Amino acid sequence: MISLIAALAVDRVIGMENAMPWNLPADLAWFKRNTLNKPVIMGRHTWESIGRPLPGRKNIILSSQPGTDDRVTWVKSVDEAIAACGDVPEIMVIGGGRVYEQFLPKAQKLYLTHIDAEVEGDTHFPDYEPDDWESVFSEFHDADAQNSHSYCFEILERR
Ligand SMILES: NC(=O)c1ccc[n+]([C@@H]2O[C@H](COP(=O)([O-])OP(=O)(O)OC[C@H]3O[C@@H](n4cnc5c(N)ncnc54)[C@H](OP(=O)(O)O)[C@@H]3O)[C@@H](O)[C@H]2O)c1
Ligand SMILES: Nc1nc(=O)c2nc(CNc3ccc(C(=O)N[C@@H](CCC(=O)O)C(=O)O)cc3)cnc2[nH]1
Ligand SMILES: [Mn+2]
Ligand SMILES: [Mn+2]
Ligand SMILES: [Mn+2]
Ligand SMILES: [Mn+2]
Repeated sequence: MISLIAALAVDRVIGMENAMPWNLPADLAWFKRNTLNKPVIMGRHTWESIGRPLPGRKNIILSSQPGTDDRVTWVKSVDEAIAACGDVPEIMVIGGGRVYEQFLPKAQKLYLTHIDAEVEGDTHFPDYEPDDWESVFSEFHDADAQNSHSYCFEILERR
């Protein structure tokens, strides 16, 4: 099974200038909780944005060019990325925009954080078709001293 996990600001913005400008520790904790001990697939720009391997996960990087770091696994196509995960229950696709576009048609589950924040951005999560997806979990949180925006954690499963 393939799942996508992402945090979306208003208008499905996910990034600006190869960064995420907000800081929501509770959402990073949710990301870790849902990805630990699973393979994670990311594109090269997201690898550079994170800037180091994510511990406790098999890190697989998509790039058309040869890899430059043997602490992670480098692959050259979608099918190779999936194969490099092996026989696991759940593969997590962690972006960015271009990568999410390619894996969306293959995904059964979306783990989305909707952040109440207006962000100028240059990268968006794919327009997906709402009729294709059933919301199976949602949990809203108001802003607090550690998290400066309200946010909603949602899990959607392909109908
Ligand atoms: N809010 C969130 O949840 C979230 C999550 C992830 C990322 N982001 C943000 O998203 C932005 C990065 O997204 P992006 O769309 O610019 O880039 P991306 O999807 O991370 O990376 C694109 C790169 O991945 C490689 N690639 C993708 N598909 C490939 C394929 N089928 N075969 C071979 N290589 C392939 C290519 O690398 P080469 O050029 O080397 O061939 C391509 O240039 C940043 O702002 C980041 O902060 C946000
Ligand atoms: N829900 C969600 N939120 C995000 O912010 C997110 N970001 C990315 C891409 N960017 C990043 C940037 C940093 C880390 C990161 O350092 N994660 C640590 C958390 C511990 C910490 O630095 O506080 C990790 O171990 O996963 C992960 C993804 C991909 N999917 C996401 N999904
Ligand atoms: Mn091929
Ligand atoms: Mn197999
Ligand atoms: Mn949203
Ligand atoms: Mn806000």
